[PDB]
Amino acid sequence: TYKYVNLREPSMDMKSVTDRAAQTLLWTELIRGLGMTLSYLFREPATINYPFEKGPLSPRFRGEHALRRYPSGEERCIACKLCEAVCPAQAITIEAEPRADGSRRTTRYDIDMTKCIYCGFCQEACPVDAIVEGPNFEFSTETHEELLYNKEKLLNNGDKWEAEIAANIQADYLYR
Amino acid sequence: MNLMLALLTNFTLATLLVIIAFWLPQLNVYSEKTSLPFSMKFFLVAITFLLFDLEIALLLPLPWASQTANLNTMLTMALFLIILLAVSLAYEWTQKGLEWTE
Amino acid sequence: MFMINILMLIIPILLAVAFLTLVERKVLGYMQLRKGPNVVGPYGLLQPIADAIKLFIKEPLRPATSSASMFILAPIMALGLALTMWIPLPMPYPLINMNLGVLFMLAMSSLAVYSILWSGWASNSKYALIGALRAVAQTISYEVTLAIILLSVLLMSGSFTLSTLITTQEQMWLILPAWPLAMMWFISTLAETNRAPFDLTEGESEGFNVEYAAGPFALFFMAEYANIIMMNIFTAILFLGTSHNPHMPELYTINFTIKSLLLTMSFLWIRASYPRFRYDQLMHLLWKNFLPLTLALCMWHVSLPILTSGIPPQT
Amino acid sequence: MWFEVLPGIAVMGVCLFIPGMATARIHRFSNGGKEKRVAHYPYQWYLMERDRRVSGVNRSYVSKGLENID
Amino acid sequence: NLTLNFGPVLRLVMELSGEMVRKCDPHIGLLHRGTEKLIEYKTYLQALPYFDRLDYVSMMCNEQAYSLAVEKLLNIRPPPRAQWIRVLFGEITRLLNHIMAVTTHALDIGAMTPFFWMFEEREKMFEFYERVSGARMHAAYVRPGGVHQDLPLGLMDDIYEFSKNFSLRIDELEEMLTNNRIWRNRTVDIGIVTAEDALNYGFSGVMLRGSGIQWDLRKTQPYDVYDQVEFDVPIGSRGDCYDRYLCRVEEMRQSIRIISQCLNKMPPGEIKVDDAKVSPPKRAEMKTSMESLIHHFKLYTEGYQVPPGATYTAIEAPKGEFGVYLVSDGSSRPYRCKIKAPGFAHLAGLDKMSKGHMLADVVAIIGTQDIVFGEVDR
Amino acid sequence: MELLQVLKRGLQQVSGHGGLRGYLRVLFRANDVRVGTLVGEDKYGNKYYEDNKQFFGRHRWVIYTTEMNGKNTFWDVDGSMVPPEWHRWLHCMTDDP
Amino acid sequence: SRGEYVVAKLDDLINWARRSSLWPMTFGLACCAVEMMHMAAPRYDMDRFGVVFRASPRQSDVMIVAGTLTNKMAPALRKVYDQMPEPRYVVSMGSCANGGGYYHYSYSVVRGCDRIVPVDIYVPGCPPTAEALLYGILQLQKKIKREKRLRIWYRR
Ligand SMILES: CCCCCCCCCCCCCCCCCC(=O)OC[C@H](COP(=O)([O-])OCC[N+](C)(C)C)OC(=O)CCCCCCCCCCCCCCCCC
Ligand SMILES: CCCCCCCCCCCC(=O)OC[C@H](COP(=O)(O)OCC[N+](C)(C)C)OC(=O)CCCCCCCCCCC
Ligand code: SF4
Ligand code: SF4
Ligand code: SF4
Repeated sequence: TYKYVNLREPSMDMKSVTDRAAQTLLWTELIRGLGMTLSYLFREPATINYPFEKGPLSPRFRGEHALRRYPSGEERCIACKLCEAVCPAQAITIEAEPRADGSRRTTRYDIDMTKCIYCGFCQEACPVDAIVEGPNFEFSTETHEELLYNKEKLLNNGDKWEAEIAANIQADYLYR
Repeated sequence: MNLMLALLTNFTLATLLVIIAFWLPQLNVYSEKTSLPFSMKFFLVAITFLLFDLEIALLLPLPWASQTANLNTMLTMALFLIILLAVSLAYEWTQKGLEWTE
Repeated sequence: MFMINILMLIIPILLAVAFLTLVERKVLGYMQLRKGPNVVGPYGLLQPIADAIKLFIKEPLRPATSSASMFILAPIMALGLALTMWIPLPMPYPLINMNLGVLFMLAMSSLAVYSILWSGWASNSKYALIGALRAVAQTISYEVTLAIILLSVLLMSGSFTLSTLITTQEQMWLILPAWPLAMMWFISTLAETNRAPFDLTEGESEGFNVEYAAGPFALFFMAEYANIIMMNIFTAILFLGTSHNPHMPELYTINFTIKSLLLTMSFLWIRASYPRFRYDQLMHLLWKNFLPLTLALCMWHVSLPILTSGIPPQT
Repeated sequence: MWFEVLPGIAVMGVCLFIPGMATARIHRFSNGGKEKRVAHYPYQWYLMERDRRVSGVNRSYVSKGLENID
Repeated sequence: NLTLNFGPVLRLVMELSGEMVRKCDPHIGLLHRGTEKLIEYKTYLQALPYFDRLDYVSMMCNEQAYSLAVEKLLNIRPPPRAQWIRVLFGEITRLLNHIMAVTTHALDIGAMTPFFWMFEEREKMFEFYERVSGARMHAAYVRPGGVHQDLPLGLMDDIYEFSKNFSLRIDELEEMLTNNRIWRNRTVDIGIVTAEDALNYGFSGVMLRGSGIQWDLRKTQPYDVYDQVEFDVPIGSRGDCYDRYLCRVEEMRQSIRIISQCLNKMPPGEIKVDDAKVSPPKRAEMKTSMESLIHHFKLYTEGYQVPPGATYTAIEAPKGEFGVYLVSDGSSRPYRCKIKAPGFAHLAGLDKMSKGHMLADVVAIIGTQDIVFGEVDR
Repeated sequence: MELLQVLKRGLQQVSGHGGLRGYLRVLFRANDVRVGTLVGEDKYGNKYYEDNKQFFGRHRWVIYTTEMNGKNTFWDVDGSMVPPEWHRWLHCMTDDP
Repeated sequence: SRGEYVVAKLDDLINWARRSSLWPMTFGLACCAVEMMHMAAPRYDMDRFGVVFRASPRQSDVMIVAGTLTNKMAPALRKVYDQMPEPRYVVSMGSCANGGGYYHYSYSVVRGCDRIVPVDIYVPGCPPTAEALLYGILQLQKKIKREKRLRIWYRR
């Protein structure tokens, strides 16, 4: 089915021609536009008072990548490289070896945050919920080198944001 | 004497602001930077404005002209001038003179 | 005491211009569901001061100009004439009480077109000069209706004195008998001042001051914003005359000022509501719509006093 | 809210109010408490110059009534 | 004539004769990033985010086109709930694109106020994206096999509350543009395309319906569940910018009409194909079952193999016919992924549409073609 | 009348902030003088407020501490000064502070 | 008082003016320009901080590189930067301008706009949310507030 948007014939009876003459000479339709913006002057603006007010987000929000731990302090990451193999931007670099106690852990875990496309595929592919994207979105830096995270920066983010990452995962782990 | 003193202030003030606005910036000492085809339609609009302007000069004294005892003569001449000004507009209009399409 | 009088006129004009930028940015914001400047100072009152300081300490931009002397002449002419168009205005008593005050304002506004023309030459840019020619063509075109419309309203006042428009309107605003002229006069002031919907000089993807950035650009901005206020003050005196009580002059100024602010606000109101004309379309508005009607209403307003026995006094 | 636009409007109004208030008060200060004399035509100027001579002082805004007559 | 190099991401090299435009020569490639060559180095899941970033105003309609193409080669079918979510967010996305198209077009020719009214609506629709995917724009949410996750509880009620008021927002936009004589002067009889020229120049979308051609892939070649919704196709009569503007504004009203039916007819079930060799299993079963962990491991390292073949799958994206010619060699990475951006054929016809018009009309013509250079250059 | 009780709200904001000094401090630090319910204060001194009659987006806000980690933040406030536990409540990722 | 104190207050005044009238020239090259437009939209209303929506390059104080910078576009971006009157700052917005992002390994993409122009603030994201960009503009304002142009001149 379809409809015509602009296929109407204007009436030619004297009243309609005079109604159109009044519109042309007296600018009636240009004065409705003024009425529609005078309306908005007396509506409350939609602006929020950032940074004291923030824009609403959801538990799924994808922000700064971070590395997590078990409740015992042990790292969750067991150097499997599934996140590295799925990163579309090839932003993750991992190296690993047997830790001093025989465990399987990374010696390198870098994320080039200027290559990352903040897509969340890594946290989808991780079988142990080690690498996640936290809720932080305010980490702008003044130099390009501060955005090349290594394992210490990512572990620091996890310790720094675990209280909020854990509650976001608890709110959304049943949808995934 | 007031008008002469009024014009002197306005342009002297404007002159002072222009020069300081050119020099006040030149104290940051910034680093050294180290880095038409004639259109006949624009001419025609400029000429047409002139000829209409000269007609307006003849119409300007109308407020004083309506105080005379020969109103029958004055009103005829006043309407004659305005009408002839309309004829000029009608002529340019019908000769595609007011168009902008090449 | 006269030199003090001039400063009591010049300085408040520049402060009115300074805070018109703030009022324009908030009014547009609230019609756009925004807030406008509200951080720099309480309610943005310090925003104009921040912009002024920033502009006047920014790096000069002046590139190679072929007429450096003409580069300095344009802002001086633009700002000197903008302040000069205020001296005959009755508010209610004029600074310079001229017998031909109305003609004086037409004469001075017909010279401000040189600032546009000289700035185009002094920019050494063939595409800036084309922009100036378009801006000049628009301005002089709408000066034709301003003079003919103004001449038609003086045939009911009887003289070129600006103070006699107060007497003429002592019973009734001239807008009631001359609202057709007020409609065209008002839109002419928009086109004359190069304001939306007639600001094709700001067709970013579709100005002659580009060669001015900071400093002199700030002075061109003040001249333009000073003329918007002056034109809207002229409109109020001409079509919305205020009653004058000789023993309470300040009553006139309060009422007169309120009218002149509302008209200035309506310029912002209009800028927020409409798209802009093509260059040819705003020319066809003048030559093929306004000019035919203005000429017809000039004939009518010359003959109307004669046929009703309502010719005004010469003195 | 829209009334937050008013403080900017208030400053404009005061600034635009000063020129017309200042002129009215300066004219009365300079003309003995009266309006400045308007002389648009040469007859009005002739009377103003006649008042300047009649004034005794060289100022035309000082009026002499029925006390200079005998 | 006068040659103007209107540099920048568009570079127009025009040849002006007075105020008229005698020749318009768009120079593009200022946003060419080699997307098609990069996709050949990615698995099929890895190439999905590249499609959010082609027509970056209609992100989730680009994903659907890629997903329909890979699904066609895979020979699978997304589950019914996944198709209603894909048609629900296809129309939310069409509202996003048409707000950006009409209002940016209006802002270019002077009208700056409707941009701010409607970009608050875009801000609320960016929240629907962020509540299903976690990203405001580049969701990467529509995937071969269905969608990544299910709608969170409370979203559909929030979509309903937004949809009640949106017609009133369109009516305010029409109070500023539709009858405004200045707007009609900028658009009426500007950039007229004959129905035969439009077909031969490869036009699609409202570039055809504006000229009176009765064609819409959602109705002639339906995909997902568009055959189960009821809506009307707006048709122009003059082929000009004004009629194309009225088609777009009317399509927003029909999108709200479809959104009303998706919300009522949303069925239960799963949101990705119950085939763990194509769609990854749930994390709960990836951590208990040996098969699931194997299939999770291989779908996120190697990816799913796609049978050899070649498909040209197209949809009625908001800009027009968006399609992909996707060639599979049997491996887990695409062999070739040619992307058919509707704007590429439209912008190629700017020279024809600009003949006999002034310089300021070129701004209105580019706006009526709804050009985004993410898809033109790829 | 509604006109009068609009001015009541304007005055009660002066008292709701603890006087004229508090009213001015919030006006210049935060450019807002609304009064809301105090929901809690964190260990760094940030106070968090709430007003569910405001439209979504402006119904929760934080008045930042004037000193955090040995840095004077009276005029220099940053969005990253919100600790993670309150970050979740302030961005509406949850309803429970 | 001491000369440093007097010249430190003038530094504050000019620093205050420059960060209270940051007029940006936005190079809207790709999707990151949409989020830049959302920072001007009503919800964030960048114009309320003094940051006008869009200034001409010759009136601009900060350049926002928002999108992918391709080799074909690189010389054009440098020319606009060279024509910016000083003081001039550059904000790199998004992964493409930061380091090439998703197209880092492409034959036709500049691997970060900081190979063409100097960058003052890097805003991470793909795209950064309109709030993240705003947080980066407010960080540039804090960076202007810490300038010591007159102190260095005085102590020269
Ligand atoms: C006995 C009585 C005898 C005397 C009677 C004398 C008067 C009779 C009535 C005359 C008709 C009234 C003339 C009005 C002017 C008509 C001008 C015209 O040509 O219009 C058509 C023109 C052109 O109309 P058009 O573009 O549609 O095309 C007309 C011609 N055709 C169709 C062939 C192409 O329209 C405009 O002028 C619009 C200009 C843009 C306006 C944008 C700003 C709008 C702002 C609105 C607020 C204005 C408030 C003004 C009040 C100010 C207060 C101080
Ligand atoms: C005598 C030489 C002329 C200049 C006079 C000083 C003006 C500059 C200071 C304001 C900017 C400022 O200081 O910024 C805002 C300040 C707070 O700054 P802060 O965060 O504590 O500064 C931290 C240290 N920094 C800046 C080095 C990083 O707010 C205030 O309380 C200032 C409000 C009162 C201003 C009164 C101005 C009166 C002078 C008017 C004529 C010039
Ligand atoms: S979010 Fe995407 S781009 Fe960033 S590290 Fe994870 S997989 Fe790579
Ligand atoms: S973060 Fe997860 S997916 Fe990546 S190597 Fe560690 S355990 Fe494997
Ligand atoms: S960083 Fe992301 S959003 Fe920005 S231009 Fe690149 S792909 Fe688009």
